[PDB]
Amino acid sequence: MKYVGALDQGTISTRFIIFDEKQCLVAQHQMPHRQLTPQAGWLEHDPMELYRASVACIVAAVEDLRRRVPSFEKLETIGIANQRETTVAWDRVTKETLYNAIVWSDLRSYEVTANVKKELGGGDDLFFAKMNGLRISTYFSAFKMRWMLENVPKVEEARKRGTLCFGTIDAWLLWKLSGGKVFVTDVTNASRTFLMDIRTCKWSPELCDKLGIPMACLPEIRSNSELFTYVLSDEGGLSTALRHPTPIMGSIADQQGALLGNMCFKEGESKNTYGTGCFLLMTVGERIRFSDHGLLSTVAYQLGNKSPFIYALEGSIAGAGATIEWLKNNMKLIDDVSDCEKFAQTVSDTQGVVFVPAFSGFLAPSWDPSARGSIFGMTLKTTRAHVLRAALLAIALQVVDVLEAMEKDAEVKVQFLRVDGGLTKNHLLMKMQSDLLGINLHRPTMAETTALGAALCAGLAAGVWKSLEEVKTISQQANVWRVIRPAASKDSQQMLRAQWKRAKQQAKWAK
Amino acid sequence: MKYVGALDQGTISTRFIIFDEKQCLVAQHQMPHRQLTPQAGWLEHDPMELYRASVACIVAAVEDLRRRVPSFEKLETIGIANQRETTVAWDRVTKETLYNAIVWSDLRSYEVTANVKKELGGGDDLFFAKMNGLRISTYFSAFKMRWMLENVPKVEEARKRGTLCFGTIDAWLLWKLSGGKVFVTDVTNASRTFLMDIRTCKWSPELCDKLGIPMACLPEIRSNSELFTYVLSDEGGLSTALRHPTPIMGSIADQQGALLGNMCFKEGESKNTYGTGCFLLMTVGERIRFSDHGLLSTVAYQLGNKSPFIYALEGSIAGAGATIEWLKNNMKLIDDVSDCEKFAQTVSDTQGVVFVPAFSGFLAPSWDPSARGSIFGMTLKTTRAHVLRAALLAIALQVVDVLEAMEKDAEVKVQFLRVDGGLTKNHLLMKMQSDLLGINLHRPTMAETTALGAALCAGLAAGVWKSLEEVKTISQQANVWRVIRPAASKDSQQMLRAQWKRAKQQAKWAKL
Repeated sequence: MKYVGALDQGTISTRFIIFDEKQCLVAQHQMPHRQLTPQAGWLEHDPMELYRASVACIVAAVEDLRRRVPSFEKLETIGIANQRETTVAWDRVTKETLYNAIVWSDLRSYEVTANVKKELGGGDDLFFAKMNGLRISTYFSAFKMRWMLENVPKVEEARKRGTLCFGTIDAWLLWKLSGGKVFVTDVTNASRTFLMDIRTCKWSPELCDKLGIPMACLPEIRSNSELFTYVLSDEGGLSTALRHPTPIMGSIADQQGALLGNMCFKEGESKNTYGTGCFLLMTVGERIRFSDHGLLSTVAYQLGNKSPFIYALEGSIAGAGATIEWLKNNMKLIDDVSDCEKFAQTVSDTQGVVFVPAFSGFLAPSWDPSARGSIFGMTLKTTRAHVLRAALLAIALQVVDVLEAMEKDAEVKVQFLRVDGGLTKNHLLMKMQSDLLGINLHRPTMAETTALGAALCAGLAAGVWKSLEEVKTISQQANVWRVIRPAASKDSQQMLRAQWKRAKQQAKWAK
Repeated sequence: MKYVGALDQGTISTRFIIFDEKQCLVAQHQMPHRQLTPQAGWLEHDPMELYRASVACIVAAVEDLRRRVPSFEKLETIGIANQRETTVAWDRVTKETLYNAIVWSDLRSYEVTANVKKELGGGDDLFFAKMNGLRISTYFSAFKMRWMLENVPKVEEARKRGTLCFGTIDAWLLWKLSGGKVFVTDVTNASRTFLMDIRTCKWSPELCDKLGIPMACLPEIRSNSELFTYVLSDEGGLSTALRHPTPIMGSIADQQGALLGNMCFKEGESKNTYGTGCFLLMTVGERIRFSDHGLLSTVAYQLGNKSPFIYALEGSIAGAGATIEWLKNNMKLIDDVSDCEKFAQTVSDTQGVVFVPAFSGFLAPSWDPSARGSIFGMTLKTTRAHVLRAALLAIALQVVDVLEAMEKDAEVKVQFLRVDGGLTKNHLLMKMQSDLLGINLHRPTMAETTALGAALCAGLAAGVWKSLEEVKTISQQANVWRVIRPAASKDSQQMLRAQWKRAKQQAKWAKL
């Protein structure tokens, strides 16, 4: 019996999962890391703390399994998945980090991004969309790298010596795991930097020159599924816990991992992860799709450097679980997160109340920075139950807008949606989502779809599994899907869609 | 030493107050009555319940006074004040009610009023405003009367017998107090029926014909301040408790009572009552004013049947204290009504959040039935302190809109605003209101300005006081006014006014 380890180095915590060759979860760990916020809107992580947490989770899950399963000796391979966009700077020669990791959601690069938009983009945030598939935005790695060159003298010093390494967290982890001997990134993570040509999947000399980031500072782009490195690190007792030489043969941007782990290999197959926010990705196959509605073009996966590059569309929503936390901690409408659903349940409609969770504006495909958190349609009959129901409905409606845009952009009708993340436990939200979309949702019982993604990449390259088709047969028995079916079928919800449109319009506020 | 009693038969409770000739409150009693809501939007009151509450309050306060002041023998006179618009139908001969009283805020007459607006107003709800000073609306008595002739067979049968009486609560109370012997109303109440010509203060043949209400079903119109009736009922032991023949010589619509009790007798002098809603009235003097901003023209007072008609403009706001109650009971954002102010206090601004309390639309002067309750401008940093502050600010801002419209219509700049009602206890609200208006507010420490109004009417007619400016000198001595001055003198006030304008525009929702 062969085993695949999967590391998931996320925003808030790290998890290590061990799967057998039947894709059964047989061991796992998990530890958080500190969320460092030195100023309003700034977020960074200690990069050595992330590596240490990764090591601790590997060591615990491996040693747990050895204790319970006498025949477990070694992992055949390991795959990795990581928080995207988050950017690390370190020195090739000294091997120290030259600053904390600037996290995807950090806002400190705002002036840098406005400067790019004005000076390079002629005022258009989509000016480079054709080349890299993205939007000029504080989210993407190049803007954090530029920030560091202008705000951290030691980074600028390392650049001038020719010893500066920039990388996403995949590159950082592979650097550390190899003991400083490999400098690579997978193509899914490279697609998130702003600096990769999305058509060729190679570094753009034009985007590197224009953002004043030398190509030589960047990792080598590889596929998701090939030898990255042996684990050479014995930091935390890593090498001795693994016992035998162990190859890292998978690396994937976390949300693309989830797309894989949800078995979304073909054109039209889609997933939405429901957490604090949402990440909705649709696979589009080998023909790239460029959005006409402000969505991202991204790489879904490449399985082997001989295989084709497979593309995705992606959109985001900020006000999902965040809305519920805000309702509890700031508004005190509810004493617990779980009361949202319980109280929303007690009414069958909102009596025309709509909640707009555009706390910092609307994202694509309703792009509008000026929109704010809004409530409409209240009368003296309105109760908190109606408002809480309205807040949940808004999560589903934003998913409807992203998905309808993706369908126009890809030219495909989505027949069902895979759904994961901890907010899929909200049964009322999932039914609302299904009723509004008019299609079934599929919720996996084995929840760790990102980890499974990484494991598939590694296991395919190592020959634990012999093909996608094999992977998908095994998954048919390992991971049962729960199906959520629409209750009223399609459009008895015409009224709510009109109201939702009017609401987004009248939420305009900040300008 | 003379004493004047004042009955205030309000929406949710009745009060009887006894005042001495120095206008000092020397006794009082209060009782609630049931708010009957048989379907959504319907509100009615049991008219015998209102009369019996009235009687009990008089009995109680008379008896307490006799105990504390042994030389008190009788009331010289009694004045009454009443919840306006509220309509009662009864039979002249059997003397029973033919239905509950349909209260001012009831909505059951909605279809009747839509039909009048369409068929008789040609789609203009201000079509008859120049004749009666009002708007075609469910608020006013005539629409309740028409509703009853169409929906209550007993009322229709009484009309056909020649025995049907309709009246406002003033008329009903005088009817009951006289033992069925007088059928009258004061002009301030009659101005709320839709059926009085506001220029002549007589029943309008045209408005009576067009609402299909026979003018003989209506009480005789009188002034606020003359002999209405002696108390002849010994229902509830009333006239036995009064002991001596006691004349009712004052009758005034409640909000107009409050205006008089606040000493607002001259052109430009205004008051706003803060409770569930607000009622803002400004006296305009003998020259009637018609609004160009959707406000009501009404009668302020007529003191004696020879004296002139004095006019007022009036505006209202629904989402005052109702907003605070709603926040507590429906939203559960607060456990106690007093937490609104306590939590709002903890912040100096709303970080740009605005609260629009147009739960059932906007009233004049922002008229818009499509607007709904709205919040705008929230970010993740928004707290309930910011939202509660925004809710209070909205009360003040709606008062600003009413008052600045009134000033344009009356051609007066208001010097100061007298303020009463139980929400004047919210000290933060009062300071917000002052800062936004940029004028002082005057809050009376003797709360009961409506009752005092009714007492003034009765006491002037009975010769207890000789004139309004005597009445006002005595009031300078009895009723201290607390003065709230504008502090925060800002152009952050310009930003909030622009935001408030944008909010009212974006609160549009219902399309009706």
